[PDB]
Amino acid sequence: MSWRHIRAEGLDSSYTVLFGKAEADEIFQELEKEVEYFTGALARVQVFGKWHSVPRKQATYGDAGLTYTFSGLTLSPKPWIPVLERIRDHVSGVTGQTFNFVLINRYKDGSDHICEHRDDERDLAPGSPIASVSFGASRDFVFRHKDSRGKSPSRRVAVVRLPLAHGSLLMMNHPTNTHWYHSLPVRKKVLAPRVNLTFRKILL
DNA sequence: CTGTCATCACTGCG
DNA sequence: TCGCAGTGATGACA
Repeated sequence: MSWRHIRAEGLDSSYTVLFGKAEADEIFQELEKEVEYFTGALARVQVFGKWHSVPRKQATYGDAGLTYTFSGLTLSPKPWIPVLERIRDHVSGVTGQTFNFVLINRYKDGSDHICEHRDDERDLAPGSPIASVSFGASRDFVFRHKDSRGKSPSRRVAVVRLPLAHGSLLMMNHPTNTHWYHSLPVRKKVLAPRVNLTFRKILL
């Protein structure tokens, strides 16, 4: 296997194609059958005083007895299902990193997206990495430095762009989520779904 | 309880 | 098609 080291000021991530095509295809099929996504209130978000649907489907799974915060609410993730344990075990076996929680984001096509944000959701263990595993359609991913955002940014730190491919792993290491925001921009020419899994080590 | 800070995705452009 | 500029109610935190 080959790893691409992604490096910039305050940015430390690693990228590899972790699952081969055949295995990644099988995993994607099973995820599409089995993952149960949020409906109702959890699929709505208020932004600048206006209510919208979250522009992607979401779900959480994790170890028994864990709780987390999802927009002002204390929730329990769903118990692990085998396909998720399979993915987690391969990531852990390869990297030596351990996780007890996963957030799943499903992008139905290129019109589903996520805006600039940090995973400084800190139900997280201090300094622990997040493993971002992708299945389905390739989608463009963008890292932007915290001081390079908006109309008149204080600094002009170069944007880091890469596509996240089917079966890929992007390890995001501290302090990436302190100094950088990431996003998945709208790509209208993408017609196929993508499932992204971000494995995390959350506090007990 | 109070005040500062970060936050999320859309519309309406260009 | 892409992406910038402008839009605030709400929770975390000390």
